[PDB]
Amino acid sequence: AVYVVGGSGGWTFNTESWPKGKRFRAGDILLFNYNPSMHNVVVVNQGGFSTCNTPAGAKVYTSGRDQIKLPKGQSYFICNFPGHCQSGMKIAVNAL
Ligand SMILES: [Cu+2]
Repeated sequence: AVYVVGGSGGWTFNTESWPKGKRFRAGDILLFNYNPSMHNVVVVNQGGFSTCNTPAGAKVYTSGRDQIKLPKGQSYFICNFPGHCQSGMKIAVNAL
């Protein structure tokens, strides 16, 4: 199944809450919509998610319409533009 992160508002600020009440499965797809001149999608670990620090080698997406397939387990995504992560532009999901 495909989920549009943030619904009609897309990938934006103060969105950490979006995952709340959703049940993800391995193989599900997260679709991220945004203006790439102003935002990105970065795949980090739990640590990076918590401190808003991008680990070395983290994958960065910048298409504006990214389709990310979820592996089994935990996945963490942040926007690493200055101050975005700190403003709630991050999500944590668990895929069963
Ligand atoms: Cu951003």
